Formats: sequence, C-alpha cells, structure tokens
Amino acid sequence: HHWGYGGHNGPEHWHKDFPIAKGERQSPVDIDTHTAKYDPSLKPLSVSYDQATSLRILNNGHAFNVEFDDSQDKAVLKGGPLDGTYRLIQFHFHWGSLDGQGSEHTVDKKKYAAELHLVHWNTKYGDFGKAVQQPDGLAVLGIFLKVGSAKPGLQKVVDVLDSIKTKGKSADFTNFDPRGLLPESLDYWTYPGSLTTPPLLECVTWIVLKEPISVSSEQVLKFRKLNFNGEGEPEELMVDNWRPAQPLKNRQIKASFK
Ligand SMILES: [Br-]
Ligand SMILES: [Br-]
Ligand SMILES: [Br-]
Ligand SMILES: [Br-]
Ligand SMILES: [Br-]
Ligand SMILES: [Br-]
Ligand SMILES: [Br-]
Ligand SMILES: [Br-]
Ligand SMILES: [Br-]
Ligand SMILES: [Zn+2]
Repeated sequence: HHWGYGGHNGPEHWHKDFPIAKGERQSPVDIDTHTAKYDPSLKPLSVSYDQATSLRILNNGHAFNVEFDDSQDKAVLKGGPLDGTYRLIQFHFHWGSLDGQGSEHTVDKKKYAAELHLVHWNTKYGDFGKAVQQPDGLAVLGIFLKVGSAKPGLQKVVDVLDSIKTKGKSADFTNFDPRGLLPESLDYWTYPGSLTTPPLLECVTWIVLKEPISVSSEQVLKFRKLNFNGEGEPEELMVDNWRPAQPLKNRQIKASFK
C-alpha cells in the first residue's frame, strides 16, 4: 500500500489501486437531514462497554488506533439497525488542520472538527478478517467532535500521543473506558456503507450519532502534533486524514428519531 492523505496519494487517487473506491456503497456521505427518513422500526442502540478492555494505542501512519481485546464478548454493540452482536476491536479519529474541517460524514454539508469511529465486527463471522468480506460484517459508530469545552474522558488519549508521535510507534493503553467518549443522546442516522480507508470494503452498517461531543481546542491541537511519517523522516503533520463525502447512489439514510 502507498495511499495516504498527502499531496499526491490522497483520496482522489485511491481508485487506481482500490477500484471499489467508485463503488455503489462508499463512505462517508453527506447526511441530508431533511431527506433522511424517520424509521419507527429502528431500535434503541445498545452500547455495552462496561467490560471493555483496552490494550494498546498505535500510530499506523494514517491515524491512531486504540485497540481492544476482542477475544470475547466484552464491549459489544447491538440493537439499533443491527441483527446480532458486534464486538469492539478499535477506535480512531479523523481530524483537520483547522477546526472547520476534519469530519468524514457531513450534516447538511456541515463539517465538524473531527469524527470518532468505534469499529465493531459481527461475531457470526468469527474474526475481523472474515467479517470485512461480508456486507453485514462491521458496525461503525460514528461520533462528531466540535471544539468548545474539554472532554474529560478524552484527555488520557491526548496525553499519550507524545509517545506515539510517528508511524509504527505503539504504547500500552490499558484501562481506558470508551463510555467517556459517548454524548448524552444515542439518537442516530444509519445507512449501508464502507470502510473509509483502503481497502474501502463495502462491509459496514454505519451508525452516526446526531449529538456531537465537545472537545477543547487544546485537545484537538494535540491530535495535530502527530506525524504521518516514521521516526526521523521529514515531518509531515498528521492532519486532514479524512475522506470527503462520496455519492449516496441507491441508498437511504434512516433516522432513529422523529
Ligand atoms: Br474523493
Ligand atoms: Br435532524
Ligand atoms: Br424507511
Ligand atoms: Br477502520
Ligand atoms: Br473507518
Ligand atoms: Br481490512
Ligand atoms: Br443533538
Ligand atoms: Br459532550
Ligand atoms: Br503533544
Ligand atoms: Zn475511520
């Protein structure tokens, strides 16, 4: 792989190595709130993170992933639009160089400063690598970030970033509680889509919360001190690691709320 978010390998190039980039169910999308249909058949989301076990944080050269122990049903997502049980494997964010961009999904064309993705795989497929080969393999919970008051539950993530500045670095990251990243309301929009990074597999049920979380300017500024490059290489700040909105095509976005 050579893709990225630089001047010559960014989203508009991905289709050359990953032709599904021009597929029928690509993500992210703009959420037209006027057009999304309230679906009284959608259930409340069940986010069950009481037993979550974080293990490690990794700079993978395109974001940082907070990884979980997904060897048992500890931290699982169910309900909502989903049939069955999805196990949390990792979360990560996408963010901008400035507060006016950074999210992947947009809401009536509004871009948020960042977007959190909590990635879960369907236990009926046994492992993540098998799940991504299935149209109902993953459930990603997406949460917008706006800049205002600090998010206290994010600070532990922020403070470890200095230790994983460059691509390939990891650090122990135990005992982190992802419930501290969840807004008050679980109202959501949902639609069928894809991973937003190569290989762009069309395996995701997206669940995008309506209510953003607030983080401070100082918190997001620290995300922007990360590097895409490896240690000692020319510094390239990890900023603008978002894919823009893709064509909705023959898809409906449904709302869980009136
Ligand atoms: Br694009
Ligand atoms: Br709305
Ligand atoms: Br509907
Ligand atoms: Br992912
Ligand atoms: Br993603
Ligand atoms: Br993959
Ligand atoms: Br709201
Ligand atoms: Br909040
Ligand atoms: Br820092
Ligand atoms: Zn993501």
